[PDB]
Amino acid sequence: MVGQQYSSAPLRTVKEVQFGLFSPEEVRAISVAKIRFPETMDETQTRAKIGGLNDPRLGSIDRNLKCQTCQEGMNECPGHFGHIDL
Amino acid sequence: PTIRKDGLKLVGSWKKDRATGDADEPELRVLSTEEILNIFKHISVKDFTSLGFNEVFSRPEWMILTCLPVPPPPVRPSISFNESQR
Amino acid sequence: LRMKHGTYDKLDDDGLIAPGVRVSGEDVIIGKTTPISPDEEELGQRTAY
Amino acid sequence: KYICAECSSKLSLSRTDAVRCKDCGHRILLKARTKRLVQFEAR
Amino acid sequence: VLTCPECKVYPPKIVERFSEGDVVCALCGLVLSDK
Repeated sequence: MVGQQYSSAPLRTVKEVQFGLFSPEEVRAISVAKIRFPETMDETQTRAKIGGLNDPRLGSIDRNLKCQTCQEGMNECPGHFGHIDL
Repeated sequence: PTIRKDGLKLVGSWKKDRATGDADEPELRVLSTEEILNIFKHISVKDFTSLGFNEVFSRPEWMILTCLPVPPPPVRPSISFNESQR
Repeated sequence: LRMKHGTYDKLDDDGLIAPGVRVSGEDVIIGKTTPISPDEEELGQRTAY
Repeated sequence: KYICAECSSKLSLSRTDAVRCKDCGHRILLKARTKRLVQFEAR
Repeated sequence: VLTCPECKVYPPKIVERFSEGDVVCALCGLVLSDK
């Protein structure tokens, strides 16, 4: 009874932990926001700059707004990964 | 060549054969990361197994970074004293 | 906004409690207010007034 | 109301007045105890 | 916005219990958000 919500995915238990390494293809596919700017929050100083370090597509920690990617509160959003190209 | 490590750089020295007529002076050069990546990308599956790597999870070409994943803000939470104090 | 559950009644008009008052758990003895710029909003928590 | 720290002079200060004594000019001011005694119960 | 789903009163009356990590409606005593 954890999460204070209902989901239809079955409960299971971890049996193995197979380590490994990312391919750049995997880093690209997993990511949802290609970070591009060295700034976090907009010039209005009220919202985070889109494409910055604090892009709303990654998630939020605050308890008022919900994540743009999954539309869930901060107590249910795990967090999503960005990527940077070298 | 013979390879040594200086800080974060990997410097090689070519000891030319004495039969070539040149002096036994190993020419020094800083090895370029893209060349090493190209060399590693050319290795085969039997050498993959022999060295001690894996085809699916643990290729050696992946040991050199090209894209850097960015962790979500849960991993790096911002502490907000006030409305404009982050 | 974001007032504390403590009893503000013991505070004087100056915002400072006066000597000789039996304070107790979670009461307040100093009243401090912070002005906030209009462009700063607590993600919808703040109201007009 | 307030009270001075050296001569303990009786002063009244507003919300904008400078925090100083009129006679000695010191910068240390003390309050005055609640004139109306208030009964309490210790719980 | 956080409202009680049983009192249905606007604007909602809400008290936060910090020492218990809870948000509680001040009328029905219902617990809204924890931790």
